[PDB]
Amino acid sequence: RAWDLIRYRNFRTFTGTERIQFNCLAVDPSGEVVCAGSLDNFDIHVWSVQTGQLLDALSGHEGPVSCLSFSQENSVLASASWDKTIRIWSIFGRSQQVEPIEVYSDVLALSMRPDGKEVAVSTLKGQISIFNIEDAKQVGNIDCRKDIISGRFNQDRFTAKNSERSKFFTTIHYSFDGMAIVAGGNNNSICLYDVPNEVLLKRFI
Amino acid sequence: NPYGLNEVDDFASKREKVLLGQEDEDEEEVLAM
Amino acid sequence: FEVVEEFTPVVLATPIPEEVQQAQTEIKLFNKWSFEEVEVKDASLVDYVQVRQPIFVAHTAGRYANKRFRKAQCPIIERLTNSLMMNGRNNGKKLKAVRIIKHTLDIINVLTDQNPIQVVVDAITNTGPREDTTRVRRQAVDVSPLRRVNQAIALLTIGAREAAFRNIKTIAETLAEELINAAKGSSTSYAIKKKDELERVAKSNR
Amino acid sequence: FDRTAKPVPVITSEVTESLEDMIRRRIQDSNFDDLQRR
Amino acid sequence: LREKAKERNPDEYYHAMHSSMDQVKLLK
Amino acid sequence: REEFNPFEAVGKPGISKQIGEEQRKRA
Amino acid sequence: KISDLENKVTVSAICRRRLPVIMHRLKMAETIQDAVKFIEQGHVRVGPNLINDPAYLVTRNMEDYVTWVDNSKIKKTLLRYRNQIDDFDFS
Amino acid sequence: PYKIFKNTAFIKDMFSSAMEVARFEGAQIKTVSGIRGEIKRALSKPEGH
Amino acid sequence: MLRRQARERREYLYRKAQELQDSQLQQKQVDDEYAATSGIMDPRIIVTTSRDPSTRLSQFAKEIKLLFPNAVRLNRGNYVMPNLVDACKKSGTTDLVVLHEHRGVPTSLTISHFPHGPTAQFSLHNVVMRHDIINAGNQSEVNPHLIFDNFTTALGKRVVCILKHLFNAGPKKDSERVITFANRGDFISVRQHVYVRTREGVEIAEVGPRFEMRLFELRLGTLENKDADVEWQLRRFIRTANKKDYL
Amino acid sequence: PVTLAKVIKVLGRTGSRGGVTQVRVEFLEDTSRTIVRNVKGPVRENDILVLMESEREARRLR
Amino acid sequence: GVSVRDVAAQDFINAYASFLQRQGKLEVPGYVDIVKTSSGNEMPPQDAEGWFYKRAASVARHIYMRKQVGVGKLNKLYGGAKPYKHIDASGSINRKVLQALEKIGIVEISPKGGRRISENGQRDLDRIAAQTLE
Amino acid sequence: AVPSVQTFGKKKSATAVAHVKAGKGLIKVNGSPITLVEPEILRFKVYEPLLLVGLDKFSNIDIRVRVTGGGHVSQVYAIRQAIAKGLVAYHQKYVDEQSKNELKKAFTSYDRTLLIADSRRPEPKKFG
Amino acid sequence: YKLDVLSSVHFVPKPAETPTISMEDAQPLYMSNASSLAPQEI
RNA sequence: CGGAGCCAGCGAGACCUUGGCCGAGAGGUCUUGGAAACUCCGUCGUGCUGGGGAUAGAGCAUUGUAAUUAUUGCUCUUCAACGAGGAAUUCCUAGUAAGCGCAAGUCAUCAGCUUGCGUUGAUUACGUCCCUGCCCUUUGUACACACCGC
Ligand SMILES: [Mg+2]
Ligand SMILES: [Mg+2]
Repeated sequence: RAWDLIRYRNFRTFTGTERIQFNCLAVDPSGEVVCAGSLDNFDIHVWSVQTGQLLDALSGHEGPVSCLSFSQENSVLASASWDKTIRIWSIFGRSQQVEPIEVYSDVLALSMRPDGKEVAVSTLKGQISIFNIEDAKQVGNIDCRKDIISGRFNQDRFTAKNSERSKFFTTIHYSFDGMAIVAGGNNNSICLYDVPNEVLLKRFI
Repeated sequence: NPYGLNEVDDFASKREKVLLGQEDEDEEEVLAM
Repeated sequence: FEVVEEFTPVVLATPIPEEVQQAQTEIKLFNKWSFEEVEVKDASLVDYVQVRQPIFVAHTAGRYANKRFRKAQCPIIERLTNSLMMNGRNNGKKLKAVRIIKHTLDIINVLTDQNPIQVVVDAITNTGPREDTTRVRRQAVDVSPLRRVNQAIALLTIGAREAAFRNIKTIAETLAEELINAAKGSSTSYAIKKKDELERVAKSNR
Repeated sequence: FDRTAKPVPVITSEVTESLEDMIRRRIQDSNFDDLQRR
Repeated sequence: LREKAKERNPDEYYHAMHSSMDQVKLLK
Repeated sequence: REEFNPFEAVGKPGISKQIGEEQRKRA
Repeated sequence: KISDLENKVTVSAICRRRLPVIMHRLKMAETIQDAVKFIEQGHVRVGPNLINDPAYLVTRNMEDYVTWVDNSKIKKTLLRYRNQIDDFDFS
Repeated sequence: PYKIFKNTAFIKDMFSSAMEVARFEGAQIKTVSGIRGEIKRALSKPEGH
Repeated sequence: MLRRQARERREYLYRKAQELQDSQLQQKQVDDEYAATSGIMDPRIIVTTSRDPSTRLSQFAKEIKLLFPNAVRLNRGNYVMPNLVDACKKSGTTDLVVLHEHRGVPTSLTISHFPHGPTAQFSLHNVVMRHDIINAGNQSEVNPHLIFDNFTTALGKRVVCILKHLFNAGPKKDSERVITFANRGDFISVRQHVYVRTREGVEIAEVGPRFEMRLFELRLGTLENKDADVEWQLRRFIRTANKKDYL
Repeated sequence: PVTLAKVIKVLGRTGSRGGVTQVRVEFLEDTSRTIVRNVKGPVRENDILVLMESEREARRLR
Repeated sequence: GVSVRDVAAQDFINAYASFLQRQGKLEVPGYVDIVKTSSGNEMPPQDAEGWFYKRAASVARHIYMRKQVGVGKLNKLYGGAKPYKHIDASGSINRKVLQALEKIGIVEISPKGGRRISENGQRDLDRIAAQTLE
Repeated sequence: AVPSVQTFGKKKSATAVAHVKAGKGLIKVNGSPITLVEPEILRFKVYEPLLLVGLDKFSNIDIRVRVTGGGHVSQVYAIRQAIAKGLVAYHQKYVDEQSKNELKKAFTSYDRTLLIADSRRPEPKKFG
Repeated sequence: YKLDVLSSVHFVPKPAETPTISMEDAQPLYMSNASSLAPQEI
């Protein structure tokens, strides 16, 4: 649904052919294309904001799509999935190109650097990996498993140290300077890392 | 299957079955003479 | 002031040649040619003639055909080697291209004491046509740096190949002579002649 | 002797003429077996 | 046997996974 | 009707087997 | 259809969605009791989530992603049996 | 038969030349066992096969 | 991931079996594979060939591409059938068409419908390519009108449904291009004409290519699966083979 | 002497001939002064062209 | 601890071929100057003097790699392409080479057929392998 | 038990299995020294990991690599991938985590295909 | 709710004259319904 | 051209074979069980030349079959057309073009042909509607904003 926050009205509703459950969303910088992803379809649906019609379905992910984001400047679309891969879509233009980059593990979260030149992904192995979008190569990595604080649940029959329930971050975001990432997940910690130095700035309970 | 099988699994199992339907010894003598 | 990261002399159960324990210090092409001093003389060709990442051998199995300008990031020696395998009978045989390039670099060092990689870079810089024609008659236009690099590699390799196609000269020695002449800028090289002809035709129709 | 299988047909002018008569009648009546939007 | 080879779950787990010529026979 | 059906623009020789078949029918 | 829900819906149908029951059908566990012990011990994940509640009912979309947790000593045993245990994955 | 590839087999001694085979291509045939077959094509080498 | 495909095959085979019983009970609509998207989503078609095609098969593959409005030609160099099918599923392709030849003569044509089938195999006869016409000109690529003639048996309805959905839904009423599939004793004649409505009838001009196709196999699965259940197969050695008709 | 000019804009919908692109370039010597040129190869912003003549102004080549 | 595996294949074969020629005890058949080593070849070996000894060194190294070897395996091993046939090498030369080596004691009749690397021969090969390093 | 790890490297049909255990710097491929790996013109490829991180890290380990399948080039790439992954895994399991991170950073900065499998899965570039 | 609890990874809370107060409103109080209409609508 | 080094993946309805001995080879005889391309070192050297192997002669053998019949291989000698292809023309964007071998003939088609399998692996473009051709629109109808206005 599109909401006009000057007049506080839902002026348009977008839906698939078969009632797909959407988990993630991305909007073009021009505000003319909106994209959504699902845990059950593996295809990224694209609509026209002005018309509300399905343009087409970006296909290529083998696993459910976890997260989407347009570059605020370059207007490229990055999608990551439990397929252990990230795909960069050049949907605008006379020709469509896709660039898949492999990752060691399922991708849970994704963030576009405000410059639009790099993308960070958080994986299930507890890693934050930074890739250069134009060259499609990794430029940095951060470990996060040791920094994360997770408590033993009262129902647990295994210790917290041995526990692996949530030692990854399900959400990450760049600072608008581009030098920091704030991360959180299904745990009792919000970790703030410094991207260029790949060190933890601070941890919040 | 302690709790049974669903309809698709029952169809699958039936299909597979049809295709499927389609101390002297212990010892040994050595150094014979 | 000193920094020491190793307190024990390293001898491995598997013997390794000494030249390799020299290679660990710096990456050199074929463990014989350094990229440290190589510079592209022409400013425009910088960012399209990549010599900043050293490589031991041309074979890299890289992905450069995916996106429009990835070829700019490919090492220039590897682009030369790839251009070296054509005319059908040589399609797909890249080890021979690598060996021929190795022999050519040895020849270039032998004739001229200057660094052969620098000779290759200077030849590619000199033999890039800066202005061309398009069929309207003809009309003169400028040429993109990537097109200059592509045409330079194509002209050098094609001239070398045609020179030794039916001659006692081998592919390696004729490639060395072509590169040396192009670096000198002498008209002897076929590529320099073609570049001058293209620019003259364009100037006529300017 | 007998043959095991149907012979491959031969496209003679009469076969064409009869076929194009079927096509022309179908276009005349606008009788097309073509998919339609649901 | 070809489907069983095809649709095999790699996560399947079983506890069993944890576990003179005359003279040679005579010696063994 | 005859000009606009090249298969019986003109087709290359050998595409049609009408001449052979009609001879067999006469025989 | 609505009519079939009168008779199709049965307790056995719901019991079949039970995580230990799904695990047994997947051959991950030899017996339902074995599956419950593994779930309690934290060796089982449904998607990116570790599930330690044997009472959890698996939806059809998530059925494909029930697997062993990466560092489980069990999953090491499976790979070791095949001689396919790759230490770079830490599993 | 002298060469058998599952359903395909090469047959000899029925015909003396490939020109006789051409007349009977597509003919019905059978074995003494009753397996039915067809004359597909004449082998150029040797004659009659 | 293989797990989802393994599950969906069991559901697909179960659905076809059930649909067969309901049909037989009715004996005493659009097929389940096409039912979801029939008239909703236009097809995405890939036309490929066997490995190392001759120049003629490539020319014929280009002509089959122009027959279908939403078809794209792909080079098959070194591609493996599991990878070719898996790549097509990833890319949203709906139907895959593979062509075979013998010394530059098209011999066979197989159609596989994604994600789960069916796979239909034809044999090509009397193929006359538009390259065999001099000064032919360029085709018209509008959504054509379809004619399916003399398809009566349930298998004939199955064949029509498979071929019908290779085209887009809803051609314009005044579209001047018509593609005809005429069944004549199980030999489907395929012609392509452009017509002009005259003041006393209709005049048609043939575009090409010409060929006859005869179905000889139809399986419940994609072309990669050689173990797929056979929905229908053509018996050649039965004693009524030389006169029996099926479509 | 030959001048160097960096591309700042790839002009679109110019009606140019196939294979030719119309671009706007700024001279390195004088960053402000700009000229419109016709280029032949694949061109993008921020790349430098060697102009043999700096006085000619590009005209559409159809 | 030096082994034939520690040495480059050609370097060992060149060194051990020279040793056999220098040793002079290897029996060489009279026809070595008239044969091609394979009917797929067009010419005899150019190194007429020492190609046989080099064959012996090459064969002896293969015995060390693989414990049991026979003439049939050597024929395919030294065979090559000629449609094509992939004809196997000449059986006469390989049989003579195997018979000549075991006169020196380098190899000997393996049980269940074939030739084994003799323990005296194994030290002899390892001796020359250490020579190449040193 | 002696500490050890084992890893796999792949390239097309070529598969290399590396065993990295505590030792004295004995690096072998198919039972022979890595210095004998052929073709010689691509030998430095298998040297690339060793030279990037230094021979200093190998002085305390023994690596045994067994390669099967594929061709000469693909086997070279499988060998280098397996060696790099084996070194990283060994430093993870039996050495500190900081050294593992440094190794990953160096290998990734030089050539990511040393660590992540390079599979050119078919892609219908033409949408449609 | 009952089915959600069984198939939910995380906790699921149980769902919940005189003039009545509306605690939650679809628009700001200062905003008027007239200002919610476009000129084309009027 | 001569040596030497070596790396695949498809494939299972007596005949296969590991091994010994003869023969230069082709191929014989006596017994057991049921890949090329490519890389290294050498010879040759711009000469229709150590490129090419058609035609022809002489021999050594295999296979049936009953003939001095062909069949299929091997050895030597003989040593041609062919010097990169006219007017025109077909195709083609990444594991792609092209090179290389191997296997199976699994109801149509295919028999040195059909299909599959792996090995080696690029140049160029990935922009434009300027030309050609094929289409679409010229009642916004389209839910806010903005833009547009027969
Ligand atoms: Mg090809
Ligand atoms: Mg073919």
